[PDB]
Amino acid sequence: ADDGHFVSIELE
Amino acid sequence: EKTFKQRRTFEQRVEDVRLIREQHPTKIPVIIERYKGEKQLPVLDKTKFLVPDHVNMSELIKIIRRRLQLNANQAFFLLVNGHSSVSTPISEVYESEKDEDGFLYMVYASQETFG
Repeated sequence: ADDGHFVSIELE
Repeated sequence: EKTFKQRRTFEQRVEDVRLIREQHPTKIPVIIERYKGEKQLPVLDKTKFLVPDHVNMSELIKIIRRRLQLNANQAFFLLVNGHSSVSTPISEVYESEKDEDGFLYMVYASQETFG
């Protein structure tokens, strides 16, 4: 799994 | 079938939160995982999320649903430490429910009580 990266969530 | 807490040590998680809070001070660090017994929802593309600290839980839920590309008729629930309030800002959920390692853990499923 890609435990080395964060998804950056933003409002649409 | 190792979950995030099983793949990274407690120390590694504490250190990851400390640095990501220093680099991204306006963001909440959230671990989002699929319920181990889940049979009809897809798995998410990633595990670690940074959620802006002006967003609330209702907003996050719709965002995750869209990531999964679910049909309207498909049930989805997001559980923060086993509890299934939509209006709460994610900052406040974080302050209240964050883990000892500093992440906020969530589990999603097509059931609300599991299980």
